[PDB]
Amino acid sequence: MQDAITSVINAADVQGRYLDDNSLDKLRGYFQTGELRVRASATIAANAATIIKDSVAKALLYSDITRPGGNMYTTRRYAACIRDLDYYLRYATYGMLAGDPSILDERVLNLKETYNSLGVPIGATIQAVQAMKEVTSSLVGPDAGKEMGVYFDYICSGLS
Amino acid sequence: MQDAITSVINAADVQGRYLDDNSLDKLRGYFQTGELRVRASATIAANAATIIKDSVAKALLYSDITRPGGNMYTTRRYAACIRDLDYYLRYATYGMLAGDPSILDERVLNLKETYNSLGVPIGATIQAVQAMKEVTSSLVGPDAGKEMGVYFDYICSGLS
Amino acid sequence: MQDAITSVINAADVQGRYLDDNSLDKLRGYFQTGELRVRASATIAANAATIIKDSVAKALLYSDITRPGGNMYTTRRYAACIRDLDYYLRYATYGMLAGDPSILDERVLNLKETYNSLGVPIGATIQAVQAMKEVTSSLVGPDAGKEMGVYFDYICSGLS
Amino acid sequence: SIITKSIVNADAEARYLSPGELDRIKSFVLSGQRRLRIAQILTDNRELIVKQGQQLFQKRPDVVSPGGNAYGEEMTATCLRDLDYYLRLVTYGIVAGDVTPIEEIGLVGVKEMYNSLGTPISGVAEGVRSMKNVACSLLAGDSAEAGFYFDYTLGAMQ
Amino acid sequence: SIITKSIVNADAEARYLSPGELDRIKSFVLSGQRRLRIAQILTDNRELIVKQGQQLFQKRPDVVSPGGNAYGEEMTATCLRDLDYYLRLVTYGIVAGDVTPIEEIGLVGVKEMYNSLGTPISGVAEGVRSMKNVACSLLAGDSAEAGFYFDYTLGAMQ
Amino acid sequence: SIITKSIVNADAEARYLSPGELDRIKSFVLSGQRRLRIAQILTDNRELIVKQGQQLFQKRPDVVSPGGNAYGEEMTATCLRDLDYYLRLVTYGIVAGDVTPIEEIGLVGVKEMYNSLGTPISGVAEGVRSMKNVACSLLAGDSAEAGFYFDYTLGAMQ
Ligand SMILES: *[C@H](C)[C@H]1/C(=C/c2[nH]c(/C=C3N=C(/C=C4\NC(=O)C(CC)=C4C)C(C)=C\3CCC(=O)O)c(CCC(=O)O)c2C)NC(=O)[C@@H]1C
Ligand SMILES: *[C@H](C)[C@H]1/C(=C/c2[nH]c(/C=C3N=C(/C=C4\NC(=O)C(CC)=C4C)C(C)=C\3CCC(=O)O)c(CCC(=O)O)c2C)NC(=O)[C@@H]1C
Ligand SMILES: *[C@H](C)[C@H]1/C(=C/c2[nH]c(/C=C3N=C(/C=C4\NC(=O)C(CC)=C4C)C(C)=C\3CCC(=O)O)c(CCC(=O)O)c2C)NC(=O)[C@@H]1C
Ligand SMILES: CCC1=C(C)/C(=C/C2=NC(=C\c3[nH]c(/C=C4\NC(=O)[C@H](C)[C@H]4CC)c(C)c3CCC(=O)O)/C(CCC(=O)O)=C2C)NC1=O
Ligand SMILES: CCC1=C(C)/C(=C/C2=NC(=C\c3[nH]c(/C=C4\NC(=O)[C@H](C)[C@H]4CC)c(C)c3CCC(=O)O)/C(CCC(=O)O)=C2C)NC1=O
Ligand SMILES: CCC1=C(C)/C(=C/C2=NC(=C\c3[nH]c(/C=C4\NC(=O)[C@H](C)[C@H]4CC)c(C)c3CCC(=O)O)/C(CCC(=O)O)=C2C)NC1=O
Ligand SMILES: [Cl-]
Ligand SMILES: [Cl-]
Ligand SMILES: [Cl-]
Ligand SMILES: [Cl-]
Ligand SMILES: [Cl-]
Ligand SMILES: [Cl-]
Ligand SMILES: [Cl-]
Ligand SMILES: [Cl-]
Ligand SMILES: [Cl-]
Ligand SMILES: [Cl-]
Ligand SMILES: [Cl-]
Ligand SMILES: [Cl-]
Ligand SMILES: [Cl-]
Ligand SMILES: [Cl-]
Ligand SMILES: [Cl-]
Ligand code: NA
Ligand code: NA
Ligand code: NA
Ligand code: NA
Ligand code: NA
Ligand code: NA
Ligand code: NA
Ligand code: NA
Ligand code: NA
Ligand code: NA
Ligand code: NA
Ligand code: NA
Ligand code: NA
Ligand code: NA
Ligand code: NA
Ligand code: NA
Ligand code: NA
Ligand code: NA
Ligand code: NA
Ligand code: NA
Ligand code: NA
Ligand code: NA
Ligand code: NA
Ligand code: NA
Ligand code: NA
Ligand code: NA
Ligand code: NA
Ligand code: NA
Ligand code: NA
Ligand code: NA
Ligand code: NA
Ligand code: NA
Ligand code: NA
Ligand code: NA
Ligand code: NA
Ligand code: NA
Ligand code: NA
Ligand code: NA
Ligand code: NA
Ligand code: NA
Ligand code: NA
Ligand code: NA
Ligand code: NA
Ligand code: NA
Ligand code: NA
Ligand code: NA
Ligand code: NA
Ligand code: NA
Repeated sequence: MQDAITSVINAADVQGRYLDDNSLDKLRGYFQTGELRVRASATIAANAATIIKDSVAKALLYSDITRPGGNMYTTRRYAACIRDLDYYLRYATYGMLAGDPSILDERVLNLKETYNSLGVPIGATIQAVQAMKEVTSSLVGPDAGKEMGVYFDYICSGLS
Repeated sequence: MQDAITSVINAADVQGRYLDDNSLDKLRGYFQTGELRVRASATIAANAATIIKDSVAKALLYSDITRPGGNMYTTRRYAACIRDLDYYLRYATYGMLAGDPSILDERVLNLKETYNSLGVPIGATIQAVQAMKEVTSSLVGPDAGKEMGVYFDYICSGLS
Repeated sequence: MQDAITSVINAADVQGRYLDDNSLDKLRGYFQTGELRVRASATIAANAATIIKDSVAKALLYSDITRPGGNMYTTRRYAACIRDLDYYLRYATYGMLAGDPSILDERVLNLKETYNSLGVPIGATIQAVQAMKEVTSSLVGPDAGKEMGVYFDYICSGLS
Repeated sequence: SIITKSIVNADAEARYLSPGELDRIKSFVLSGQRRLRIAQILTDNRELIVKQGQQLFQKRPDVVSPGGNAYGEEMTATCLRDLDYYLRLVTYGIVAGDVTPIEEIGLVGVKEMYNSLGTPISGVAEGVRSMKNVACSLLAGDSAEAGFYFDYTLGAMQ
Repeated sequence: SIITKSIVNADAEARYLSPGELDRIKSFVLSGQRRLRIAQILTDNRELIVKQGQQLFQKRPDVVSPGGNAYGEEMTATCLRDLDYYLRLVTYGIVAGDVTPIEEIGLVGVKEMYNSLGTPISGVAEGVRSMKNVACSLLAGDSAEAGFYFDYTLGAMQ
Repeated sequence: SIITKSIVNADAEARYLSPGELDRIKSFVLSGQRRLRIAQILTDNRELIVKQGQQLFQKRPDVVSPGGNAYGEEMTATCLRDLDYYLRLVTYGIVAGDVTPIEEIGLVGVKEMYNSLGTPISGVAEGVRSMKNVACSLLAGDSAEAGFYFDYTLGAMQ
């Protein structure tokens, strides 16, 4: 588990070098986006429920996926699905605040074969997380909304 | 874990339909074989020991399988083998009373690769379970003996 | 877990035979090397630390392996590496005293795919264990040093 | 199902069905015909059961009013659709002998579902309850079984 | 084997053989020659040991009588075959220094075995015991070791 | 890093960053510039910091004397190399906001390392401590942060 800062550090540790002007520059940049990240994390933390709502009704509800023969049709599979989206959003907020997507590859991704082996479709999941991207975006802004965009998309590329 | 009745139900749930005349018919049939199943389960429950006995002496004892170089030759491998046959019989009684073999695929089968990887032969196991089929049959009857037959055979097809 | 004696026994059990003159001969041999094995195990037990020291400084220290970008470069990876060599030595002493290498195949080997999947190099590990072979040898003698040689080499063939 | 339930209870202890559990299963199979009868009677009058909905709304007009979860004819309709779902679950349960199909299909995590959706759970309980008043009106005391089925539903919801 | 046993006991604690355990192993290796001698003496007279069986039957005629587990000359024979098995196990144990081979080969789950087979376990205990009376007759006090080996057998059986 | 630490602490409880932890992260990012300043000031004078080593030796001449772990100019040099390592770790920690990089890179299992190597740990503690006297001399009270960083190092070593 690293982030922008610790990523720069480790980039300056395996080579056995003190932090050079480049490290100081990248660290500078993250320090410049920090307040943004903090605020966005606060806002998402405050509205996680409503966001998962707008995502589910956005891409999922009132289709086959939710009807008999559907993957989120029963109430137990519905709770499992919204639970997955809650996880995805919370780790998207994590990675966002951090500045690097490794936490996703480490604690949520290492899942595609599982979904395949249990029938969980990936398409409606990609569309769902993307819906979370648009909802979160429109509710936080374009900058913070694109910064979540990169991580949401990252998860999409991980599942697909 | 389903059975005849719950199998019909689930057959009428993924389509989102109330139970139609067909469901009522199948349910009718199971209700017609119920008393038989109950009695047979009682009789097997009462004579499980003697049945595993007659099976072991039937297909296993007094051959290589039990002699040095054999898979049930030592006393620990003997207890493991008769324990396996006890399991198989008890889940055969289960599935029999239930009316559907999924419980086997769910709690005993998901075993062939294990036996292969630990040396447990499958042939003498098939012959053993079949011996349980003939013993149980002759001791319960032709109807209950064939109804156990379908599940014992199911396990044979699962191991082989 | 067997050894020279129990290996002879099991060799005389799967055939269902009492111990013949051959079994008595092999048992004789082990009984002839016993005191040697015991003493060597005492000496190694007394000097395990210094042996792992002389091995590490022998094949590992003052190269890339220990410097940044190295597999034992950080202090946590250093402790893990010397811990591995300690294990290897202790099971080499085990197998040595026993007279058969199965314990290695049973409790340390069943590791190559793990090292590959976590980046642990095998070359420096082979050279390290071999260094333990030369150190232990020169510190115990040629007979006990060759008897450890066969097991150390066994581990080398297991990793490689 | 009573059958699967005693099976799992027994296997949990690595034992055969006890003669008591077997006798229970016998009473079940002997109740099979009356059971199916109740099931098809409910299925036949399902639209009536769910429509007469009306009693719920009359008792909980807040859910259909502005700000309520079922404001509008489309959301009202969807809410009627859920009541249909649960009635079907009740018929399954009736046929099965216990609440297994109802739990498995529409009670494991319902509170989560409706919490996300913003549906008041007590409202659902009242809808299925009314569904048990009408349903009970369709059956002549037979009414017991389906009775405790509905009751287990509106209890388990909250 | 004493050697494998101290190995597993030590490894269980992630430690080297203690000097005491090492000394024990030394006493074992120094007893090797007398040990093998006892082993081959028993092996040589095995048929006598198992036959003189007779003492068991004389003391437990029920096992060979109608209704008994060893009724008939074929079942009697098989019962003699088991006694041979256990004597061989005793020779292994003698050579090894402890009861490991006996446990591993013919005591882990014996009660299960004979329970399925319908063999009275105390009968087996008496057979191997008699096997220790004869065996003890073949050895001149050397007799101790094999003694506690047999004893561990007829004890562990039940 | 303060950021990764609050992340892991929160995720451990399956929760979002609390407003307090968020505020802490805000204070960190606002301290970023002074932080980097301290980091580059230390990096600039690193050779001086490690050389002035001399104070350690003067205070612990045993380590460089016959029988000591750093006897000879080559072992002395290697010992200076370790001090360089730890100072670099201190700069990482300064930039990061906590002791994560120092722990991860050169405190998890150090006692094991130096025990194998035969290095007295208290000696290392004294070397990095002296490194904090010089370092503190290079900084004008800014000195606090790096101060507790070094201190956490020589504490965590033993
Ligand atoms: C009616 C008594 C109450 C009410 C209900 C209401 N429900 C919804 C939306 C959904 N309800 C479900 C329910 C189920 N799915 C299942 O698999 C099962 C078990 C078989 C049940 C009970 C689902 C999946 C949805 C959403 C999508 C879909 O139905 O296809 C709504 C919609 C709310 C909205 O804004 O969309 C309402 C209004 N409303 C009330 O006020 C009553 C208390
Ligand atoms: C004799 C003292 C008692 C007795 C014995 C009896 N045994 C059997 C049948 C078997 N016994 C075994 C025993 C072993 N297998 C092992 O691997 C080991 C450890 C090395 C032992 C001790 C086995 C496998 C069988 C069955 C098949 C076979 O032997 O090959 C019988 C047969 C009973 C029958 O009806 O078949 C008997 C009678 N009987 C007594 O009454 C004595 C107390
Ligand atoms: C100096 C204050 C003390 C001292 C030190 C000393 N160290 C060594 C040898 C090594 N030290 C390390 C240390 C690290 N590796 C890491 O990854 C980290 C974290 C970033 C640290 C701190 C390593 C790997 C070695 C060995 C090989 C190598 O350095 O490349 C020695 C050498 C001893 C010898 O006999 O070889 C010494 C002498 N000595 C003292 O007396 C001081 C208390
Ligand atoms: C953060 C780390 C992490 C994640 C992300 C995760 C996902 C995950 N999703 C699962 C199942 C599931 N996942 C879904 C998901 C969906 N269904 C839909 O229709 C939607 C389109 C979609 C969600 C958007 C469903 C229905 C199941 C249940 C399948 C079943 O067991 O019946 C399961 C199996 C366990 C269980 O829930 O019963 C795991 C382990 N697990 C983890 O440890
Ligand atoms: C119900 C679910 C279920 C089943 C059925 C099951 C089977 C099973 N059989 C096993 C071993 C075994 N199985 C046998 C079986 C046989 N040997 C013979 O000669 C006979 C022909 C045959 C039996 C008819 C033997 C000898 C072993 C032991 C192999 C060993 O570990 O030494 C093992 C390995 C664990 C152990 O017993 O030590 C499993 C896990 N496990 C389960 O969880
Ligand atoms: C006895 C039974 C047994 C053995 C032998 C064993 C080895 C083993 N070595 C490991 C890692 C490792 N092994 C090494 C070893 C080395 N690095 C070097 O440069 C050297 C050349 C070399 C040793 C000579 C290192 C650095 C790691 C850590 C990799 C990591 O997780 O970061 C790990 C992963 C767990 C961990 O340590 O964090 C296992 C499980 N495990 C066992 O259960
Ligand atoms: Cl630099
Ligand atoms: Cl689930
Ligand atoms: Cl989960
Ligand atoms: Cl219909
Ligand atoms: Cl086993
Ligand atoms: Cl098992
Ligand atoms: Cl022979
Ligand atoms: Cl580690
Ligand atoms: Cl480990
Ligand atoms: Cl169960
Ligand atoms: Cl229940
Ligand atoms: Cl062990
Ligand atoms: Cl023991
Ligand atoms: Cl965590
Ligand atoms: Cl900490
Ligand atoms: Na790293
Ligand atoms: Na370096
Ligand atoms: Na540069
Ligand atoms: Na850079
Ligand atoms: Na650079
Ligand atoms: Na900012
Ligand atoms: Na906010
Ligand atoms: Na729609
Ligand atoms: Na960024
Ligand atoms: Na899985
Ligand atoms: Na695909
Ligand atoms: Na199902
Ligand atoms: Na439907
Ligand atoms: Na039809
Ligand atoms: Na049908
Ligand atoms: Na149909
Ligand atoms: Na019947
Ligand atoms: Na009966
Ligand atoms: Na035969
Ligand atoms: Na049937
Ligand atoms: Na397995
Ligand atoms: Na095959
Ligand atoms: Na063996
Ligand atoms: Na034999
Ligand atoms: Na021969
Ligand atoms: Na031989
Ligand atoms: Na031979
Ligand atoms: Na010797
Ligand atoms: Na010694
Ligand atoms: Na060198
Ligand atoms: Na040897
Ligand atoms: Na692993
Ligand atoms: Na290779
Ligand atoms: Na069991
Ligand atoms: Na009971
Ligand atoms: Na009406
Ligand atoms: Na309305
Ligand atoms: Na409510
Ligand atoms: Na350990
Ligand atoms: Na001791
Ligand atoms: Na005689
Ligand atoms: Na006789
Ligand atoms: Na007895
Ligand atoms: Na959770
Ligand atoms: Na807090
Ligand atoms: Na100086
Ligand atoms: Na010097
Ligand atoms: Na010290």
